[PDB]
Amino acid sequence: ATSPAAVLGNTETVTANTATLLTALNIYAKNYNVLRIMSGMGGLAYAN
Amino acid sequence: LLRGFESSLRGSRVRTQIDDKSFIPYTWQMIDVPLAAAKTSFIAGLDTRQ
Repeated sequence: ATSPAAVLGNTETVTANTATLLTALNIYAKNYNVLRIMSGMGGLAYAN
Repeated sequence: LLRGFESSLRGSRVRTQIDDKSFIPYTWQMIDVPLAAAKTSFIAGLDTRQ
């Protein structure tokens, strides 16, 4: 990582030695549900 | 006038006169609004997982 020749002239399957510091993984999912409102109260149609 | 006067003797300052009458009519307000009482199946959902 400290040597641009290596950092910039490398191949598809390799990365920086400093990439081993990327130890966290965050996985998100954005979904639909139904927010129901009735008789003054809210709720979610789908529990799970 | 000199002998028929009322005095607060023993028993007139008893504590139960404040212990028997609750403070509910002096602090509660006439809401006159119905309670929620919503069900749990409507809020939690249908549990489509299984």
